[PDB]
Amino acid sequence: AVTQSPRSKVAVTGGKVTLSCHQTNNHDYMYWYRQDTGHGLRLIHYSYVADSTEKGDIPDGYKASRPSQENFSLILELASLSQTAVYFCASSDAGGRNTLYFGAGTRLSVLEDLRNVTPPKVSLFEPSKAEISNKQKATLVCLARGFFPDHVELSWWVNGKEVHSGVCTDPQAYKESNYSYSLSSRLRVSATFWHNPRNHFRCQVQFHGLSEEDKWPEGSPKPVTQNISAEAWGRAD
Amino acid sequence: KAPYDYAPI
Amino acid sequence: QQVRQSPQSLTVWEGGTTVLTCSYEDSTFNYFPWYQQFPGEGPALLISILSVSDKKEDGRFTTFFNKREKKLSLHIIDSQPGDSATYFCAALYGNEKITFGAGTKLTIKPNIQNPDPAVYQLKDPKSQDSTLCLFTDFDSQINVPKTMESGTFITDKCVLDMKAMDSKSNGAIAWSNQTSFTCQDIFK
Amino acid sequence: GPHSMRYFETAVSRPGLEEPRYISVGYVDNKEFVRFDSDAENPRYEPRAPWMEQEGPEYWERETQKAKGQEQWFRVSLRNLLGYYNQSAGGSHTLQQMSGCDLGSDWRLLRGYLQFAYEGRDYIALNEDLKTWTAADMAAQITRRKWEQSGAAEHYKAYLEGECVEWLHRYLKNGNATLLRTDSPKAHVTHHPRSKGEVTLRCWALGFYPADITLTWQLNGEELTQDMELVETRPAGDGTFQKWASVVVPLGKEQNYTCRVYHEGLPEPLTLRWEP
Amino acid sequence: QKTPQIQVYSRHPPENGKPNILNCYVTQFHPPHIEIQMLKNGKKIPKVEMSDMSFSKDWSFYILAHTEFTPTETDTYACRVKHDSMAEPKTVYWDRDM
Repeated sequence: AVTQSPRSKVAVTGGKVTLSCHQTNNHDYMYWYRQDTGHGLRLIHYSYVADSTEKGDIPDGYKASRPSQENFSLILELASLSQTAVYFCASSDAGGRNTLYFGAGTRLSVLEDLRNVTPPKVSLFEPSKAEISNKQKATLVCLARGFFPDHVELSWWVNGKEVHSGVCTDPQAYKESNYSYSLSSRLRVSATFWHNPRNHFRCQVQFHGLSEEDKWPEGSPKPVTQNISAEAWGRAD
Repeated sequence: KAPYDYAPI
Repeated sequence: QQVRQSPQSLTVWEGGTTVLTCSYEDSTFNYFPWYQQFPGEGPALLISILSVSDKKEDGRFTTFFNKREKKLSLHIIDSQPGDSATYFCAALYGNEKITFGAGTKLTIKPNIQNPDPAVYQLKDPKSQDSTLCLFTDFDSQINVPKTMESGTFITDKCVLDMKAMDSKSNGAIAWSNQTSFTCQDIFK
Repeated sequence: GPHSMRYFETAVSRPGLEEPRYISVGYVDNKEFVRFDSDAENPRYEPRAPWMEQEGPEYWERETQKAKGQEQWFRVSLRNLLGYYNQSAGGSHTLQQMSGCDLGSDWRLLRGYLQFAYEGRDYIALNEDLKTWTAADMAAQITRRKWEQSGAAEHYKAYLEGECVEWLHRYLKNGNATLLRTDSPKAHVTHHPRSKGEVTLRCWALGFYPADITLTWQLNGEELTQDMELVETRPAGDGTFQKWASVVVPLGKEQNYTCRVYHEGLPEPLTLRWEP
Repeated sequence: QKTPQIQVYSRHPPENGKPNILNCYVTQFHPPHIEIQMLKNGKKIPKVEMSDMSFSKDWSFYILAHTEFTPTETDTYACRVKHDSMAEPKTVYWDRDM
C-alpha cells in the first residue's frame, strides 16, 4: 500500500508545507509527482535509497526527504500560489520498467490569507410533487454554497449506508465569486421509496480546511476540516 | 547494448 | 516533451468503442504502459506492451503499438460508464525512467432512449423561501444553457443511473438570487 | 561460423561505508569491447576496442544511464540476498550476471543466456526456452516466484531475441577488418634434462592472437595423450598470448618426438622438433 | 570458493641483461578480493601494474599483474598471492624455462 498524509492541505503563501508518504511495499524507489487541473504526472523528486534523493523534471520550489525506506516527504519551504496542485506519491521495486504504485493524492491550496477559508452551508431540497406524480420518481438535490477553497467531497447516505446508484454530483465546483464556491448533487429514488417514512436521506459534504495544528485566534470559529450534512426523511404526507 | 534487469532478486 | 497525448478530453457513447492515441519522439522507446486514473484516486497500471508486440488484449481493453508511425493506442470496446477516467500513455527505453503523457480524460455518457424533458421547482424546508430548479430527463444531444444573469447559476449536464432498474437520465440544476426568478424561463 | 555477445556483470558489497562496486564488461566474439566500473573517477561506459569509436555520445550517455540503473538493481538485489540467507551484515558478498546471445551465419538467434550467481554458486537462470527459470536453491525459489508473478521472462526474452541480436549484428559490421586480425604463433622446442635418464621437451608457442590454439606432441605418427603437461594459455600483456606443452621422454630419443601447432592465423599447422 | 592458479613468466624471451616485462597471471579465483605482490629477491617491487579484473564462464575471476624487470643470472623473482580460499599465502617463483 501507498498512503499519503494529509489528504488535503491549505497553506498560507510563504508558509512551510510538508506532504508525507508511507509505503508498505518494501520498495526501494519512491517518487513525488505533480498533476495540474487533472493533467500531467510531472516528476518533482525521487529517491532510490533511504537517505538521499534525486531531482526530477520540475524540482524547483520543492525539497524532498527520505528518512526511511517506508517514508518519502515533499517539502515546500516557502509555499507559493504556483504550487497549488495535486501531489501523488508512488513506489516501485527497482525503477525502470517496474510498475509504479501510487497513493490517492494530496490536494494543496496555497492562499494569501487564511481568513478566506470558509466551510459550506449545506442544503437539501426536497422532491417536487409534480415529478413524483408525473414520473413516479423523486429527485433530491443537495446544494453546498459559500465554501473556499474547493476542497470538498460530497456523498449520499440512505438509512446510514452510502449509496452511489442514482447519484450525480457536479465533477467541478462552480466558482461564484473570488472566495466562494458552490457544488450540487442529486439523488433520485422511486416515488414509493421517498413515500416510505422509514427511509432516511442525508447529503454529506466533507470540507477540507485548516487542521488542528493551525492556530486560530480567540473569537471566531476556526474553519477546520469537517463533515457537514443536511437530512430528510421519507413521507407519505 | 547491455541488458537491463527488471524485478530485483 | 517526448510523449504527446491528445485530446485533453473525449466523450463517447455508452456501448461504443473508444480509441485513445498517443505519439512519441524517441524511436528507441521500447516499453509502453498505460495508466488509468479515476476521480479522487491515484493512477494504476492498466495494460502494457513491449516493442516486439503489435497488440496486447485484456478483456475489452486493447493496446496497439505502431513502431513506424511511433504511435500507441488504447481501444475500449463496449465502452461503459465505469471506464470514464483519465488515461495516461507512457513510454521508456530499457531501464530509464518512465515518461508520462499529459492524460486524456474520458467521458462515457449513455444514449438516453426516450427523453421526456421536464422542469421542476424544489424547496429547501429549512429556509424561508429558498428554492431551486431541476431540469431532468432531457435529450443527450441538448445544449444546457449557461447563465446570462449575474446572481443566477446553471450547472452542466450530470447523468445519473438508478441501477435498481434501467433508468438513466440527464439532469441540470439552477438557483438564483433574483427576486422574481422562476424555473419556466431559466431552462428555455 | 557462430558469433556471440555477452555482458558479464559483478556487484561486490563492502563492509565499510562504501556502496558495492559494480563492474560490467561487454564481449563480442569473446573480445572485450565495452566496460563500466563504478570505482572510476567519472563512472561511465568506455570503448575497449577501436571499432567502438564509431558510436556517438548518446550511445555512451544512455548506456551509462543504464549501468547506473543496473548498479541500483544490484544493490537492492544484494540486500534482498542478505535477508534470504540470513547472513550477517559485516561481510562481503558477490552477485554476478551473464547475459547474451549466440547467432548463426544466417543471423538467427541460436541461443539466449541470462543467468546469475551468488557467492560464486549458480543462483538462477533463464532456461533455453526463454520462458521458464531454473532455480538452484531455496533462496532462488523465492526469486523464481517473484519473477514468474511479474512476468520477468518476457522482458528478457524480448531483449535477447531483439536488441541483443540486432546490436551484435551492428557491432560485427563495424568491427569487420578489426575482428579478423590475427597474429601467428612462433614456436620452438626446448630441452630440459631432469633425469632418471629422462628429459622434458617443451614446445612453446608465442606472440599469437586470438588465444585459441592447440598444441600436440607425437611419436612416430601417434598423438601422445597421457603424461603430457599443458599450461593454461596466458597473455603476454601486449595483446598476444603464449602457451606450452611438454612431454617427458627417454634420453637419446628426443629427435623422434614432434610438436604440432594449430592456429587460425597460420597458413598451415606448424610441425617442429628439438633442433640441437 | 575457488583457489587461485598462478603463472609467473616474461613477456619476451628472457635474455639476462636485457630489459623485459615479468607477468603474474592469476586465475580461477572466487571471491574476487585478492592481494598480489611481485618480488625481487624476496622484496616487494613498487612499480606493479594491475590489469582490470574480469571473470570467466565458470564465474571465476582472473587478473594480470606485471612489472618491468631486467633479469640477471642470480636475482630471483616471484609472485605472492593472498586469498580467502587459502590458509596461507602462496609464493610462486619465476622459472625462465616455464
